[PDB]
Amino acid sequence: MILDKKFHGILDQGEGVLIIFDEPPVDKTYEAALETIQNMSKVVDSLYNKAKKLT
Amino acid sequence: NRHYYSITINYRKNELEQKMLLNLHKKSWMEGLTLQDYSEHCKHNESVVKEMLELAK
Amino acid sequence: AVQKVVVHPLVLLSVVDHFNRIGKVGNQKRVVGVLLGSWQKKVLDVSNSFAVPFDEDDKDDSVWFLDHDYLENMYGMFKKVNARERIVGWYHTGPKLHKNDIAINELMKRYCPNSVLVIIDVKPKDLGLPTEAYISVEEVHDDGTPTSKTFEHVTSEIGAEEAEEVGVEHLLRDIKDTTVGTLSQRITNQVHGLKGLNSKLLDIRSYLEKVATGKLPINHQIIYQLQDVFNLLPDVSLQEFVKAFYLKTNDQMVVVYLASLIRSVVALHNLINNKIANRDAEKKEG
Repeated sequence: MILDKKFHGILDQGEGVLIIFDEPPVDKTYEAALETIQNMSKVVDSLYNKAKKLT
Repeated sequence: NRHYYSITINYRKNELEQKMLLNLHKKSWMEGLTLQDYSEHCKHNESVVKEMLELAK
Repeated sequence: AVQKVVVHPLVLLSVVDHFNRIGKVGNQKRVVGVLLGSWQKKVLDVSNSFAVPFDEDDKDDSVWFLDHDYLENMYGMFKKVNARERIVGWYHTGPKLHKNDIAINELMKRYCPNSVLVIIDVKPKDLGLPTEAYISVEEVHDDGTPTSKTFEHVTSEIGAEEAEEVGVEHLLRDIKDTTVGTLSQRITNQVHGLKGLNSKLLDIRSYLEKVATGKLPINHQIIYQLQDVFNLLPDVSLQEFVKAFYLKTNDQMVVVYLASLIRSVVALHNLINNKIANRDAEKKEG
């Protein structure tokens, strides 16, 4: 069920320590990464345009 | 314009009115102790502004 | 009763008029005027007011001069032209609070309802808020001192309704609005330190002096709560706030990424045009 990720938790064998944690800022890193990836295409295409207009 | 006309208009200001009204207006755009509502937004940067930053993105 | 009040610049500009029509007297003592507003609503609102002659004595401080007839006439005509505003209280331009002010306010305490007292300065050298709203009420004293009129500080704000903002903005053409950005924010972030500096320096000195060197038991008891507030922050080691600093610095990193990326986007058109326009202009030059 943890592998199914229906909830937040992790098991243990020897120690038997149960740890529960969550990560609220989900929408931040996603949109940030999307912005980076999208802008990469812009910069690369710009490099293509400059390489075309120069050499 | 027939049998009718107008006259120019100018103002006058001294140092007293200038300083008083300027200070009063600046204070009107400011706070009482001025340290009050600053730290509020400073601590609201992690709550309010964040959503506005998300929308901005 | 009243949590906060609204004071319009018009009355203080009427005080500017009081400093206007003086005409070089050589007396220029405190002048008591009559403030008008709406006591109907919970929040107090000041529209306009008038002026009444007020004189005192050099030696004897118990001397105060008012006028009932002039007050009833002015308020009568003002009520005749405008029924949306009535009497509330009075105000003085004196920087210091005289003992006779309780007797001066006692009149309007009898004839009129409870009056609010406003203290301002004759010379606008004060950087802080010039207007302090003081409500007049009778509070039970803890020390057991006889019941007397006590002035309690009430928070206030300086604002205008509709046209007054336009009038002020037009007459000034100097001051700037909020204008979110670099300079508007950094100006505050600079001068605010001085705003606290001059005030605190003007306060804690006279405080330190009058505490040890002085008398007339003004009930220092509240100042133990003052010092208590000063002790509410026992030099936190920030060890618990480390994660908060991490989150804040993370947000700072977000600002870094956003800035760099956006500026990188803006650089496109510039670093295109700077080439394609120049080479075409140069090749088509001759």
